[PDB]
Amino acid sequence: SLSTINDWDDMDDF
Amino acid sequence: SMVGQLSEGAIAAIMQKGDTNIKPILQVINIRPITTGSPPRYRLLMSDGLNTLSSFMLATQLNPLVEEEQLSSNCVCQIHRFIVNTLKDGRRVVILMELEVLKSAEAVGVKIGNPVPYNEG
Repeated sequence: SLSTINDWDDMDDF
Repeated sequence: SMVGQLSEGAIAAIMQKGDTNIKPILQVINIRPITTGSPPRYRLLMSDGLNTLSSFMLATQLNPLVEEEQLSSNCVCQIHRFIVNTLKDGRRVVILMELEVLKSAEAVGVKIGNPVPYNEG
């Protein structure tokens, strides 16, 4: 999915 | 033909070669806000006339182009700066940082040609 902003960036995601 | 206005092949080049030096001319097919919950973020379905690809996000600095309806579905634009990032699972995303609207949506009026979804796996 790319439908939420978190989907676009894994390394900022904890 | 109308597709003579678009950079045929640029989508595969963006996703496969990743050379950020090209300045491809692409058509916006659709624009959708991304769930944010804050500054809104916009996802774009783009076409080079051969392929469509929905893995484009506008840099937030370009949000006024969408919100003031200067960048809208069917318009033709030239990408002047973009970056490609690769996610943990291998998917690639494109952030559009600078672009120029060459022809407004109203002046183009329709999806150009018959582009098919890009095969990324």
